[PDB]
Amino acid sequence: VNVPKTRRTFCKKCGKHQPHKVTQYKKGKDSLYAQGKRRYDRKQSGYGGQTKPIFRKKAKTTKKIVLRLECVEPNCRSKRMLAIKRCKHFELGGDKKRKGQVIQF
Amino acid sequence: TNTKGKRRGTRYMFSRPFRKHGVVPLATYMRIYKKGDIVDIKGMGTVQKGMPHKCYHGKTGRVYNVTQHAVGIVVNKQVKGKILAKRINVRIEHIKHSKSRDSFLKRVKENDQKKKEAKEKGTWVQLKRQPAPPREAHFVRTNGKEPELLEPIPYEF
Amino acid sequence: RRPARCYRYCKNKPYPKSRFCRGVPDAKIRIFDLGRKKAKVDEFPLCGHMVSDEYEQLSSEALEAARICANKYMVKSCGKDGFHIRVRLHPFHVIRINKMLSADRLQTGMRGAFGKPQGTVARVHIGQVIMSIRTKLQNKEHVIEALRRAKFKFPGRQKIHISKKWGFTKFNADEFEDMVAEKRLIPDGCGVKYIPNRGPLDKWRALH
RNA sequence: UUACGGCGGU
RNA sequence: UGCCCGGUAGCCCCGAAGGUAGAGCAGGGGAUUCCGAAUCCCCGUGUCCUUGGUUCGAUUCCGAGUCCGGGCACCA
RNA sequence: GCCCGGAUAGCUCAGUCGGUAGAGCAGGGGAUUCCGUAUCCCCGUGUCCUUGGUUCGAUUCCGAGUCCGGGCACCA
RNA sequence: UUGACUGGGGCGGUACACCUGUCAAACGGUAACGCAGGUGUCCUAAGGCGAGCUCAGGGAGGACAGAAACCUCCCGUGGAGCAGAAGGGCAAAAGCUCGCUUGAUCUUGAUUUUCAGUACGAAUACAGACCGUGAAAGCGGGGCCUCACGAUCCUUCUGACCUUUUGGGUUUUAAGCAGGAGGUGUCAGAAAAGUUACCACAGGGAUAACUGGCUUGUGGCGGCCAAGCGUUCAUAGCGACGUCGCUUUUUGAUCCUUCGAUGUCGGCUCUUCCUAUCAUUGUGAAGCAGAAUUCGCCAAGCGUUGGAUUGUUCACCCACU
RNA sequence: GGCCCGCGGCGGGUGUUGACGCGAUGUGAUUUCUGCCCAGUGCUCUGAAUGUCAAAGUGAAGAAAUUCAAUGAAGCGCGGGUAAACGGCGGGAGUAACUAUGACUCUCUUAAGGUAGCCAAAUGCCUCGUCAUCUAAUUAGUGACGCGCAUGAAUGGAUG
RNA sequence: GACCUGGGUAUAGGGGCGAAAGACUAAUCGAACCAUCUAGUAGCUGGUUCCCUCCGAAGUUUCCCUCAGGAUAGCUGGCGCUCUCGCCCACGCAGUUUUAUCCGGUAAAGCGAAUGAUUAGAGGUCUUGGGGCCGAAACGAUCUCAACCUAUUCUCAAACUUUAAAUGGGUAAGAAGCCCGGCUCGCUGGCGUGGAGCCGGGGUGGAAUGCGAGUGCCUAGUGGGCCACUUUUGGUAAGCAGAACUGGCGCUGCGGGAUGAACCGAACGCCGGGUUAAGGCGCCCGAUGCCGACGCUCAUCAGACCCCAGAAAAGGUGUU
RNA sequence: GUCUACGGCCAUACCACCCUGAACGCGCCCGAUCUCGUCUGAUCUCGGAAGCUAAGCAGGGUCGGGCCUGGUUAGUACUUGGAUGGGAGACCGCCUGGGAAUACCGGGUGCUGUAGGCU
Ligand SMILES: [Mg+2]
Ligand SMILES: [Mg+2]
Ligand SMILES: [Mg+2]
Ligand SMILES: [Mg+2]
Ligand SMILES: [Mg+2]
Ligand SMILES: [Mg+2]
Ligand SMILES: [Mg+2]
Ligand SMILES: [Mg+2]
Ligand SMILES: [Mg+2]
Ligand SMILES: [Zn+2]
Repeated sequence: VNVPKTRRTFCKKCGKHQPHKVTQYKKGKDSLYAQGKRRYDRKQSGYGGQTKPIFRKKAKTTKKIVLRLECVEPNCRSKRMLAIKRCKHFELGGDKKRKGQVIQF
Repeated sequence: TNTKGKRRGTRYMFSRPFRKHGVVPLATYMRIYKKGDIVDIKGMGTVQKGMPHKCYHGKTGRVYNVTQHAVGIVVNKQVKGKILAKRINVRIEHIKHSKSRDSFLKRVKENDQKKKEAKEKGTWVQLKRQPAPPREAHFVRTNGKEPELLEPIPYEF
Repeated sequence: RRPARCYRYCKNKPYPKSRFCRGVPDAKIRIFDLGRKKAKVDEFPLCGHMVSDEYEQLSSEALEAARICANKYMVKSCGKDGFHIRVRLHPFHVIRINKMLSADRLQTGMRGAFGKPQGTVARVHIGQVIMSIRTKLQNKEHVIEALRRAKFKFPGRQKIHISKKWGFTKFNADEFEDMVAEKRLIPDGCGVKYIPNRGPLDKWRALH
């Protein structure tokens, strides 16, 4: 899967099609002091051991890659998300293929 | 077990019949479907965009909704122990006019007017239809000849 | 090889050698005409069929032993190259074997029970011909005795029928010489090419 | 510092 | 789950940081010896796992995007 | 008494790139030397298991039969 | 704590979620550890539109050039291609080449498919924006269609000049609201290694290890046909290639009875029965001179042993008969 | 101090003890031998050689909660040792003047490739192995043989 | 003698003690005994107490660490309620037919029609593959197998098909229908266009047969099924495993099949008379104790009545 | 009696070969300066009007091949329902109602809509 560096799509902050910067999304730092982390840290304290299920029986090998579309025109600067059907290998700006190659493996 | 897929048992029925392949006749699209037109469903195989399902092919419904390229049809579906008024959006290539009421529409037109012919002429025409009656006592004629004597042929292989 | 009582009466829907089967051995019959195959139409006037009485399966291997039994007999009195035996039904139905214990319960039970191909048989209908020979009209009693010895190698019941046709053709032998004579039939080897009166007129000019 | 062999009969 | 290393001639391995691709092995030849054996020498053998980047060209020099092999963490 | 790879010169064996049947032991003939040993070279010897199919092409691919060895092995 | 399905369980396998052809008995629906296969992807083009073109193949020609290069003409209803498993579809095309593009965007409902007529997923017809393409009609909100995927709780990011942060203000922070993702392949979604011959409990003939019953592949025993064997000569004795049965002394297939129990190998001991006859009685036939043998018939009256090895049934050997 | 008890105490046991002792294992008299492997699993040992690594403390940014950086105990990783520690002791190629085999040579896997002995053994599936002996007759017994399914050295080997 | 024993003493339950057998620890030990928590839990067994009347099942759908169990729909009962017929036309409905009109790819058939298999000869010739000769040599000249093509011919297909049934499936067979007049629209747009909607007016007898319907709530049991026609899958077959349609058994007695779950008749309040069905009528055993009809058959193993309980190929100058 | 433009139904319209074609039309044709597009004015696009029905096109023909339609095949093959029918079975016959397919034989071969012109 190859999806380019730039893209003209709809942004809701003004309501037009206008170009964007598209980059791969990463999950971000799992912050302390969230409500389900403040809850989990007091339940797991004390005696009793592991108190909620730790999942281990993993089956899928890919992820739905999602893209962050940052609106390029100034004083908007408004981001969003967009998904693609899942894939293994993800390139962003890799040399659009021509249909007249001599493949030669 | 049995692969509950859309378009599953239609190896033959979502096909064009034989030597009627290719692109469609254009009077399929120049049909006029109003509300309450009784239409029947026969899904073709060339247009993929609006074929109904393999449960409505060969059934007959009635138009409740008309849009640019399709028609909402309310049909009855036999599910296990009850039948269901179901409403499907079907594109216009997959249907045609049901001629099942069109032999009723003549004998409401030429029945209402023949009713008022008996009011000007004064009779009791009995415009209701009857089934095929038992045959009238007719009279057969063997003029000239005499009947033919036939007999069963012998067995030879 | 199991007895032919097991592989008899037509029970399964017909299962031929195709890209779905791919594991079937060869039939023991591979030649089907064994007299003088080169003969013309008028060289052997009469024919005699053997005809099935019941709807059963005859194995490919039984059809071998029958045609050997008839080709052996007819070189003895009718002589070599004085007849034309043709075995007409071809074995296309593949029978299967559930080859268990491949003395143990150890392989399976009835668990994976769809078997492997094991032979070929021919599904025969009531009134369908099996073998057919054609000879001179002088050798008519040798037709029956050749087919009489052949029917002891088949299961079931067969009747032997001296036909009303001219050889292996489809036209009746009473008017065959009456009607090959003028134009309507032309002989091409061991068969007859019927010519209608509806083609181009040029081939009618090529005739006469 | 390392230097091992040399067919048989004449 | 992020941190920390390593990737080559036909196989092991030299370095190497801004200036060339090198010990041994195997192959092919010579030389040495009266002759073999050992021995010496020479050839041929290289997008360094692959995409870029300043300086001054660039496998390195640089940390990045990649794949193979190994790290200690663990809430759907 | 079910399965996996093999059927090839006198033997034995690899490869039978979908395009020749070629190492090697045994015999033959030379050459070699004073004469022999060993040697070295040349000549012989292939239904490439049987039949059918797949391209100016099949022993070689595909799968049918026959054969030869080599093997899945529960609680009761 | 130690998954389930399962012609007992185990081992194996996935019939555990999904797709195509068949089964399937011409609407739909329809099973088995039934048949033949496939799936956990891949694609910024293989998506969108518009234009131009025609495919596999074959023939006849053309320097090398030959079965296979390229060029040209002719024929060519799809015999090719359309990412892939199949089926359906497709010719100024849905294929092939080229030119612009991002509609593979934003948002509300309705409907179909599975169905309880719930959900996810997939799909359809719209409606409202904003766009692309084309001269335009139009077409397009992913792949020509049928498959390609995932709840709550939690995490994370994004969105509005938003709400709540508890006596009132300001600011961080925290909690909300809306929708993308981080998973549950046992795929409507628990967080999981054995062993027990020291074992235990509640059960189960819904469920194996005996007998019995059905079946008779396999074993055993026969019949028919007769190319050959037998110096000659099919049939004295045999008998290939077939093909038709019987028997339940073998082995299996089955799971009907029995799990609040039918004492489970062999030997010993003893009785009776069957004939598919080894011997003995009476016979018939021989490739029956005698003798010795063989093949049949009425025939179960009467006999059918002694030991070495082995738990053996079985096997094998010695000796008598 | 070692090995242990113990809810608790610097409480108890060995201990009224001290290496000819106490504690923990293995093998099993005598005679005779105890081969080769430190890769794996343990055990152990060492140098601010060094990667990873928690609190507390240090520094920075901030209105503060907090955030971030630095620094780095044991442990693991790395390196050495150890098999009378648990264990392991297979293949493949060449090679002798008949064939066969391989004293010799070279490799892989993974460290090393079963030495001395012993055997159809209470350990050998095939198997009632083969040969000799014992019996008229032996799936028995004994003695030999030995690419031994799957023998073997303190899992002790062989004796007597 | 690492000897045997008395009494005293010490060790106490996840502990003791063991020359080791998981031995012994008060007839109890692979974790004692006693009391309690405690009437511990059980998707698993066994039991579950009066009568009569009326109605009457299900073993299937989907989901579940689901498969001996539940939730869900279906089948059931009870409670009603809204109404319709009471006295030239039924509101309505139907496991039915008719009248039309659609739909479909199975049986069959077909392959001298496509795809895929497949046998045989004939005719023709570009040829190469290989032979036969005129011959130094010459696609100068003359034949054969093959291959190729053409016209035929034998045999087939669950996953092939032009054609294509029978049974089947849908719809329609009027008043909610038909016709006319006008007016709203922000939809559509050459147009008093098109289409929807609203109002008003006019004419009801519109296939056959049968029948009272409509509607809501509450709801138990069930969630192992089994058999037979016919249709079919795996299997050599099975009183075998698994489906389709209908009827049965389970829940059901009775008459016949000697006997019996399911076969054939027929379904059941308590009796009297009459008649029958299936089946029978020598004697058990009611009924041929008819002056029944016509033939076939002799067995030293006769034969004798759906399911159903015993036989094949082959053979007989045995009789017809 | 035909044609052109646009169509409908999509072979009775196709395919192969062969004859005829008045008049208008449709075409072949003749040329690249602009519009445009190519390796190439062949195609496509653009300017023409000296020729020609040679081709396409239109009519007709062929004991034509296909296609369409009807006979035979055939009340056949199958099939609804039924029987204490037959047969060891495999299968068969009857009752009750429906009811095909090829070989073979024959007959056909475009029909029309709106707008416009020739005759
Ligand atoms: Mg009945
Ligand atoms: Mg130009
Ligand atoms: Mg230009
Ligand atoms: Mg021009
Ligand atoms: Mg012309
Ligand atoms: Mg002309
Ligand atoms: Mg014509
Ligand atoms: Mg014709
Ligand atoms: Mg019927
Ligand atoms: Zn913006």
